[PDB]
Amino acid sequence: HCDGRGGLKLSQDMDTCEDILPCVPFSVAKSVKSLYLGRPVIRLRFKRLQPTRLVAEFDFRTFDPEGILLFAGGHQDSTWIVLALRAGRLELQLRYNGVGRVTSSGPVINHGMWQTISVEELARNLVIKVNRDAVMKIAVAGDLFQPERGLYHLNLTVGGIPFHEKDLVQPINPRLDGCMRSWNWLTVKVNTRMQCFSVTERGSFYPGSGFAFYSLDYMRSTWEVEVVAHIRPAADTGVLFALWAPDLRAVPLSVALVDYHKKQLVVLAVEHTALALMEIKVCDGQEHVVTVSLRDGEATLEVDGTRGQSEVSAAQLQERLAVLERHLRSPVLTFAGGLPDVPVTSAPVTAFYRGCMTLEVNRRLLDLDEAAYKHSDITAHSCPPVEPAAA
Ligand SMILES: [Ca+2]
Repeated sequence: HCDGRGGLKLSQDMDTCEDILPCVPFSVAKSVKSLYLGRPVIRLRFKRLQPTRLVAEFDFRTFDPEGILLFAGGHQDSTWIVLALRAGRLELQLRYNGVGRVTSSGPVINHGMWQTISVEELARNLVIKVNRDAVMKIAVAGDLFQPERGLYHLNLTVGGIPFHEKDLVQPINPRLDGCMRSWNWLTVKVNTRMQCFSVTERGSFYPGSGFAFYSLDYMRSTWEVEVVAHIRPAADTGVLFALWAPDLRAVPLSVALVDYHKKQLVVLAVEHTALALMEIKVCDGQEHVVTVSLRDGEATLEVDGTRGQSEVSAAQLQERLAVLERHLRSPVLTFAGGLPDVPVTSAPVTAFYRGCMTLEVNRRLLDLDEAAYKHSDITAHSCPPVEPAAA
């Protein structure tokens, strides 16, 4: 037993522990002149003498279906607008003198391609454009700028709002894994961490240093566990999915990549017992579909449609599943990409996963922005591409 959580794995004749190194490199290219909205990322204030109307333009890119791009206006009880995304479509929320309205049009925006977005306040209406084409026009009577002393002021936040989401016209989860560039108001501060991947692909990226967890119920067979994971690994060892029983320091169920049977494998387990193993080309840079389904008297593991062989007898399989039932009988936590500090004998693998991954549990796609907790370095709705060879 080595410490996977520590970046070590058993090597060769099981005489020593070795470092878990990446077998597939992912591009690290960052876009210097860009802003990552993940993790308000920026608050601006425009003290303007002489009446004036709001005008703003910027480039935007994302695969994320929901979130807030920006806010503009004054006090939560005054007049303001919020540009957001819901179900992948642009949404404009407005509040003029306390009165709130909300509209959204057919422009699907979360396609991952850069696009120019513009917002302009005309004495008559508010106009929103996508690539020069007007997509929203709402009649309004009021002003976004507000008189203070002898000047006109206006606050603008990027990537979030100055108040709580519960005070919006329509509630929304603000977290937005998206990128901005070429800002033109009427913020270039070099901090690598604030820059976005130069190129993006679909999925969630796990650098291999943390996890995310949820509180999901698997009761009602009287119970059921179904998982579908689309993965593009960077390393041959790591936890993909797992359940944790806190008061027992146990890991009732886990699905992970393991390089020893020495073979590149995916393992399905209940606590320390491997129920099934299935081969997989974990280092060829390709995407693979791993699926698992368990119910009373049944457990199945598949990799790209092919079922793996059972590692236990029919009798002991029923014994293991019986114990699983007892566990699911009490509240457990669901982990993605890693585990908390648990006994090394608790499960076959405890190392953190490294690579791109999408998870669907009990037929429901998991959105990392909805997790009770998500380690800050995990990108919820984007993954860098595998790095191309020189040629
Ligand atoms: Ca989101």
